[PDB]
Amino acid sequence: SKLPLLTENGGRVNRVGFTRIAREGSIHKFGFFYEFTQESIDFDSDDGLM
Amino acid sequence: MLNYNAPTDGQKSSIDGANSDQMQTFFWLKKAIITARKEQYFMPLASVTNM
Repeated sequence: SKLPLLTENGGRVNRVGFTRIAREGSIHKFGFFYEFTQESIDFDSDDGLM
Repeated sequence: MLNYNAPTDGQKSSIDGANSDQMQTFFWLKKAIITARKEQYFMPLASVTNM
């Protein structure tokens, strides 16, 4: 039913069009930390704890 | 915070869990304290006779 047929005369028939799409993405931030003291290092029985 | 606390007297360190504890808690000189002999006075007086 929807084939693009022509006739011998021609004319302004069978016009078409186009389209485009866009995509996106984003970034985020993370982090964490820890704490200690000097006596925790100096008096601990295991060196190389850090 | 990670604290040493006092492993002796029953307050475990923060790093140690329920199963663990500190291994070294004191330092040992390894040089003992000794007492010398008592001096003798009557002994040098004597002379010896063989038998």
